[PDB]
Amino acid sequence: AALVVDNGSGMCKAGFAGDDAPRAVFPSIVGRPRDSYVGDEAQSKRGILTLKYPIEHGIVTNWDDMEKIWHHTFYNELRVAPEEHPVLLTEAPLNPKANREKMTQIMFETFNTPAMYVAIQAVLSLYASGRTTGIVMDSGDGVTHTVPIYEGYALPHAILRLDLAGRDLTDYLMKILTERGYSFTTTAEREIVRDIKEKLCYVALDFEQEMATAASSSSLEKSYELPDGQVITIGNERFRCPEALFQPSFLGMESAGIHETTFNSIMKCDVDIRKDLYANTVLSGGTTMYPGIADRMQKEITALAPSTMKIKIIAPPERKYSVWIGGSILASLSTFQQMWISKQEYDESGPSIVHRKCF
Amino acid sequence: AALVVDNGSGMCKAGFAGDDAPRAVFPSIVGRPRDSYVGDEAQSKRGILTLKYPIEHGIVTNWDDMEKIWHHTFYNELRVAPEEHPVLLTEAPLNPKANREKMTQIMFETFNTPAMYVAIQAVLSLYASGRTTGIVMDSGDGVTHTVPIYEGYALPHAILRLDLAGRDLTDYLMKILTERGYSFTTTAEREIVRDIKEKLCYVALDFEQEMATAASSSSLEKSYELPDGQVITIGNERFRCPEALFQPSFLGMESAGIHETTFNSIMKCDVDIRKDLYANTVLSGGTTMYPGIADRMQKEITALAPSTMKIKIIAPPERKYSVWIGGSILASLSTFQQMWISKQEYDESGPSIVHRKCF
Amino acid sequence: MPYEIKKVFASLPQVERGVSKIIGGDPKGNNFLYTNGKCVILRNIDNPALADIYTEHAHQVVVAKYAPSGFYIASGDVSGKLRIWDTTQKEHLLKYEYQPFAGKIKDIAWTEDSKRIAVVGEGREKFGAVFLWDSGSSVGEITGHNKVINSVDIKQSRPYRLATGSDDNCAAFFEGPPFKFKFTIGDHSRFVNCVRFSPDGNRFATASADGQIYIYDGKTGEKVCALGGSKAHDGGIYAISWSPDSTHLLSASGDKTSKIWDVSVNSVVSTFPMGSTVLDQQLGCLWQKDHLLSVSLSGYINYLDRNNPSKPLHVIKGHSKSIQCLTVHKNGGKSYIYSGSHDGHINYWDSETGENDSFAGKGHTNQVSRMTVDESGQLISCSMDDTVRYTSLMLRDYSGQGVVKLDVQPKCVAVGPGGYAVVVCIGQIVLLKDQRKCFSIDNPGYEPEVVAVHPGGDTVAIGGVDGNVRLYSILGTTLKDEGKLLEAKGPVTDVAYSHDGAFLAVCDASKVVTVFSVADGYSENNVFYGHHAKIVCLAWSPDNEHFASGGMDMMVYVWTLSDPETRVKIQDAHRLHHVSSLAWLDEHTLVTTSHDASVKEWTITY
Amino acid sequence: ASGVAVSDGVIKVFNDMKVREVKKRKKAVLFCLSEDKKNIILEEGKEILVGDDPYATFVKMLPDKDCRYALYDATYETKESKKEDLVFIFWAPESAPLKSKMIYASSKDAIKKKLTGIKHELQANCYEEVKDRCTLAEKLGGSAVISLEGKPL
Amino acid sequence: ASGVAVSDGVIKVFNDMKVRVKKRKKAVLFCLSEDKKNIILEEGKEILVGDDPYATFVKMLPDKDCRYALYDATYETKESKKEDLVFIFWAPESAPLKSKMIYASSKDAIKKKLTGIKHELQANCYEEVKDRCTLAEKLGGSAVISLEGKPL
Amino acid sequence: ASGVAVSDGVIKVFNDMKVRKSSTPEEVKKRKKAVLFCLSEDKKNIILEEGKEILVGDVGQTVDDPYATFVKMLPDKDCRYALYDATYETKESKKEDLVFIFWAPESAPLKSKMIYASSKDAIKKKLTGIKHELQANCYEEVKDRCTLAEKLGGSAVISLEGKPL
Ligand SMILES: Nc1ncnc2c1ncn2[C@@H]1O[C@H](COP(=O)(O)OP(=O)(O)O)[C@@H](O)[C@H]1O
Ligand SMILES: Nc1ncnc2c1ncn2[C@@H]1O[C@H](COP(=O)(O)OP(=O)(O)O)[C@@H](O)[C@H]1O
Ligand SMILES: [Mg+2]
Ligand SMILES: [Mg+2]
Repeated sequence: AALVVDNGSGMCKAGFAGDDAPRAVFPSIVGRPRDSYVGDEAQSKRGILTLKYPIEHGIVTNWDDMEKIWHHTFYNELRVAPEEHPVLLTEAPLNPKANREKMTQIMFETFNTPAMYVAIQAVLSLYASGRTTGIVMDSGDGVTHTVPIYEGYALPHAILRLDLAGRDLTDYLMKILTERGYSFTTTAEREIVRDIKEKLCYVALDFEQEMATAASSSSLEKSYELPDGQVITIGNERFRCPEALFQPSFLGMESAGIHETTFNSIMKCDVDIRKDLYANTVLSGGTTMYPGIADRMQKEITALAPSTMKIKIIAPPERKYSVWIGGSILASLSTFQQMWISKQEYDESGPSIVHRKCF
Repeated sequence: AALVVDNGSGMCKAGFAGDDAPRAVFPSIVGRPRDSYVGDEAQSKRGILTLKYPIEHGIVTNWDDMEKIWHHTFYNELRVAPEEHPVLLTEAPLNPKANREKMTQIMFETFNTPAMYVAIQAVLSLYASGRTTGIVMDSGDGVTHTVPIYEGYALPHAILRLDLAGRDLTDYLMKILTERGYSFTTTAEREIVRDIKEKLCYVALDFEQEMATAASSSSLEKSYELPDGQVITIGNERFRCPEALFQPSFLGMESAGIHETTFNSIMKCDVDIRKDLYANTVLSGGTTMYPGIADRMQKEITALAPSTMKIKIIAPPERKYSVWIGGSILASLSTFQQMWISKQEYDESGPSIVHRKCF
Repeated sequence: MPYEIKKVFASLPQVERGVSKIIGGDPKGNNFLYTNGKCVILRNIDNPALADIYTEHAHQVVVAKYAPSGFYIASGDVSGKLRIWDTTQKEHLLKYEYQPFAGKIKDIAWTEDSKRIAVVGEGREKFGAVFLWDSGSSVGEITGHNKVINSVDIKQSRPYRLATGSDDNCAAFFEGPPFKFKFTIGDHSRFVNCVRFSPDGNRFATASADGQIYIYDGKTGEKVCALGGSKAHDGGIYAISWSPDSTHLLSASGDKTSKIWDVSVNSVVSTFPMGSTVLDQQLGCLWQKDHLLSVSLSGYINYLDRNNPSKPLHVIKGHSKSIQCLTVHKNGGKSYIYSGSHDGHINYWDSETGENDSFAGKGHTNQVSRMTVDESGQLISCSMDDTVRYTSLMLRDYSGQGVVKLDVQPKCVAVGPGGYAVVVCIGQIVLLKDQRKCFSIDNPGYEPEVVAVHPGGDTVAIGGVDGNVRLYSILGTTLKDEGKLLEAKGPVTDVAYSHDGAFLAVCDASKVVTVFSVADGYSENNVFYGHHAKIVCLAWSPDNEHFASGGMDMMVYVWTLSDPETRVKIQDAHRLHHVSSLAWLDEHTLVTTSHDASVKEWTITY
Repeated sequence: ASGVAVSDGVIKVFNDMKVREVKKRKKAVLFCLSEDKKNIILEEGKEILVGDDPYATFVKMLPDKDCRYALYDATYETKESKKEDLVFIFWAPESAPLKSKMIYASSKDAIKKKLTGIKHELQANCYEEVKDRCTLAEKLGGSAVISLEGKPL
Repeated sequence: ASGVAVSDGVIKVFNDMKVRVKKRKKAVLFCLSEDKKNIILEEGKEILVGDDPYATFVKMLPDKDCRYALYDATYETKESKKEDLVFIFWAPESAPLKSKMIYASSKDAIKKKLTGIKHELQANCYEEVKDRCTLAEKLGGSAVISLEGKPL
Repeated sequence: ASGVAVSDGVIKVFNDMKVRKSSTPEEVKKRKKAVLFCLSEDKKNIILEEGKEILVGDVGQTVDDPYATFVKMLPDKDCRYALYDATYETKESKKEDLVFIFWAPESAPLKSKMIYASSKDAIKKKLTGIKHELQANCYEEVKDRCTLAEKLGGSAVISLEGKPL
């Protein structure tokens, strides 16, 4: 059996090839005292330690913490020995070649994995959507990537990277929940606010009309039960928190919204392929799971795009783990056994074999 | 005293005739709220406004914004009344005649300048280099132009335009600095990255050899201090950023490099004059100020040139402002006083007078 | 003739780990050829010292192949550009030029009649193209491959057949001309690296990265056998070469050994173990006449010895990386040329016989900036790893020699009598006496670039970016500034005293060579014009009357000191590459090296 | 890349179709994964002969819940000239299972590249996208195309 | 263009030299006026036909300033012996920027005034003017065997 | 926003100082290099200080260092507005720019500091076209000549008022 590991910006998802869903989904953090706690242990260890993200926006910056995260993934989460199972890894778009070779070397030397493979998250999501040409809007925990792919080739000159993702939405929800009188400052309260965001937040098709309706009635209010039994009420903050995706000025950021970033990335491509990109906009990532996000994205892009063009936004129900699921399919195929990078090939061609076998 | 204004794609340089250096050099941007901030004022407000380039590739696109930029130049930068000083302007190569007429109309009607003159930037650089026949590679902020000039007459059929310029180099450095963990996203940080590019970047004579030697080179590593006191460290990215000039594939572009564009422009001329163009290649513009760009350009052009041909890349020390300085001398000459388009000549002849006096 | 090429010390093939290297052989069996950077090297197989270099590609040449008639060679670069050029004349005039596809070219094959060329690689919209040599019109279509094609071969006997091996673990078989797809063989499980038809055409063998070699019939494409039974090699085979009699096969693999197989009986005839390190992996092989060549990962070319498999007959060494420094030394009755490249490798070549070798042991790890020889028969080399190494020139062994560590990266080094060395670092001047640091001139008020020591060991001339040469005196263990400022026309790039110490020659970036006469108060003696680009190297002839300067104009000028108006013009001594360094073997021989990793000698006649 | 191997019959069929007896030439053909899902084989009973509206009877041949590859010899009449060109059609309906969609999408390049010379690709993800003649005309020649399959657009 | 007007002396000299002995001039130097408004003839910067002329003409050119020059080049080929006028624009790199700009921007006026000239030499450093290969190439395309008598 | 209006004299002086119109050499010496604005006795308008100004003609003949004397004119117990025509020189250009200085020492009374800080935005907005602003709250912050250089261009400024740093 092969292992499929998706290294997200804030959440790492590991599982076995052929499974419908990843077995372990845990935060991609490393905590050190203000010895070293990785994953859910760091969250459940009080605020006596500082948290660091080896992957903060898709690109690995601290490899020493990444080795710890992968060790925790293999031994504590998956509970398997990496030396006996081939591992399929996913890399963010526009990943430097040096990071790819370092990942291959770490897998083949530190963990002694018998076989290894690297895939791009955006192309995996596009393939899982049943498409080869289109634009993938992968909005994760710490980074949002708009990747236009034409016939299976991502266009590096038009891939756009946005620092707006679910982490900033959770922080904004924490900030705006204090207006009602609810104090959420600790990490334990941060997880509660994250759960509230995942369970009660939705994207409004028209922000101003929804705000007026919320201010003129109480039909939008919802009740959430805290772990200690207290019940809190939330109103307009249900749609104000995800609205920062389309209006980043709510968080004081310069960059445009996800719809405008998608439009800019589409307009940076050739004119002949813009029509195909407009009609094949695929959403992926945990952040794109807000109800009503597809309709709002379609409306905003249609406003931005020329009238004659046709806008179609793809929101598959499995898009939250579409990066992993497709990989779990790809590594489960009987014909993929020959596509693995064997350890014999590694200690015959160096880390550069990843550029020839994969990519 | 006459005024000399050089309108670039990214920076506008204004000063007085007879001066060694331009008095004001400010970004050629116009900002409007997300009432109207022009130039550096737009840079100091950042996210509250959207920035736009009226001149984005040497050619004027938004005349309304260029009017405000010229007003800012005359009143806020030069701090003089335009109606009392003759103004010498510079126009990009392959500038449409309609743009020339619009410019000479705006100067005489909107600002009531007593006199006006238009000159080609490439011919001004070539004259400032002490030459009348040769090919000028004017690499600016947002555009690069290869202009072959024979006997003071630019050849319109052989002028080549490449969209690769200093703006793309700044964006490339901005992108590759995130691989080290540094977060550069905002407009204000873009100027910091531009300063890093201007101060610490250099062109390597041999790119693969430079990579091979720089792995263990103790002098490659450099440190830069941010305005807020933070210190960033830059290594091989010093020579990777300008390498995109000769290898556009680093940006994902399919276009040719500056050396190949220069060779293509040379090959588009008559065989009789190709020798002079090869022997009189003149570098100009801010982008061509990287240390070691002349040697690299010579080495790359020699490969494409025939076996028996003399390649001489001219890199005068003042090539950064050679367009302006060449103008500043030209307007300061007493004998030039008869070459000014007087307002009376404009009234008798109309906007077409520039087609005769300024050629 | 003012100048004549005498000897060419060819560069080693440019090899990359895990990538097969293709070595071509002529039908006449005289020169075998390979590629390095922008150069195509034709090395004489019988005498590797004799060689020729063709440098006309604007990109990195991947593969070159002789035509079956032996008159033309087709070479392709990474840009998809293919050049067919004549070989009978030393000019190598270009005959035809094509761009079959916009992508890397991997292999080239010719037909028996030598009028059709098949070029394979990885294009934007196609993976191969076979076309007439004189018109470029397609005479077939190469289809059936969805990945890069690494090799191609064409049957040399009627009926014509074509075989391609690619990275989709499959080999396509076509019949023609016109070449049409016949079928795809998918026996291999990894990248198919080399596919070669036998010289008689009766059989063809495909080798892959899975350690298996498959022999198929040359006419029908049906499988005949598998070499070695279960497997042929313990690692990926990168190249194979059929014997001229077409019954034996020579295979080179990544498991650090080569093998000779008897194809007809499926038995291994010979096994040559090449080593036990990563650099000993074999990436290319060739069987021409009785010569068996195997190219290691380090670039060395081993002549395999059938009688003694453990020890090859010859190990042709050299530089596979750009040579940065060059010097000469007369040891005993023979002159050696020592060249240092940017990988830290220092190689010595015999001036007359051309035999070359390398210092034993482990030495420099980065670019060797400069090298020189003192009076005690020691090579002093300053390199980019902040080290100055004193290596004894008679033991030729790196272990047990002198190493001096500098806190700043050195850029130039010069030596003089009395065990005195002056090392210029980045913004610092350091003096070494008896392999010990004893004086530093840190913060000298300028940026030193080059250093020269007077033959008397008393005066040191140091150049700077400002264009001024400053004079120092080595008194005791210190340098005293003499307050003398010789003026040049631009940033000084090299300074060199005369062998007798009567003249100091300074070259700058202003394309001017200024010679000052030491005898009369270091006053200017002459100025030499003629360079049209930045001057990079300068050397003094032993007769103390001529001196040779090489520049970035790809030009070398031999100047006569007495008459500045008379000069010897060596135009394009190394094509497309400026001369990195040069020296003088005697009063009539000039040795020049460049970034093409090649060393050349020129006989100069005045 | 899933790693499936394209059968030689597909390449031979494409080679015959690309060049231009008439009653036996193929106007459309369907490709599909084998039962063991390791070969892109030809569908035996799903093809259209030239001698035998062809686009309508080609579209209805596509399954409603499975992905397929197709090669349609689309003919059209532009203003300046009349031309016939092959189109590679990737039919991936949204109602298809996730595994089939992923395997067909990841292995599309393995068959597309083996058929060198193809220049038009139509990715149909729904029945409306494949029944629509205007998008096929735009893919073929854009605004230059005025009539497709012998009928006005 | 700078608009500097060329004096009638220059055009008279060019015209009488063009029409084809000791009084005749082989080469002549043109300089800029002190007022910087006219192209004038420098006093002691002429070579008489009756009086190697090219080497002396090269030494005659200033090192730190720009000049114009008219040279009656004499090149002999295998077919015949041809004498033709050439215009030389001496603009050394060491010259001040003002002089280089003024001389370059006011070259089209003087050259167009001297109608009937074909060969133009543009020397920006001593190496471009001291040698004879480029001048011979300008005079004749792959046909010049020697120039001014001295063999090439 | 204290609502204090800017008197027409201050606006006229700023307009004359910003734009340099062609004039006789005797009229150039009448230009203002540094000027000081204060509050009216009724604290309703921003009037111009009578004797607290420096002329361009006085620079070089009587005033050796314009900046030192300008700092000397600043009161040590009261808040003022100042307009200084700084002529500096960087590595690439020689610039002449207006600097708005808000002098507010800690020893000044609280009322004056509050009124001057609250009304600074209105007068700054009315003085359109000024980019540099120097906020000085102590004598050490404005006496030195390096603070003005840092505010103007930063470390790129190599000369100030015709003298090296
Ligand atoms: N149902 C949901 N609705 C809204 N947001 C969600 C939902 N599920 C997860 N998220 C958010 O998605 C973020 C990360 O999802 P994911 O795409 O896995 O990130 P990454 O791509 O970095 O692994 C989390 O911060 C979480 O808050
Ligand atoms: N010293 C330098 N080194 C490298 N690049 C520079 C330097 N100075 C300026 N530049 C670049 O030159 C660009 C603009 O120069 P310029 O030629 O004035 O552009 P334009 O003429 O189009 O306005 C800027 O984007 C800047 O990045
Ligand atoms: Mg993700
Ligand atoms: Mg410009």
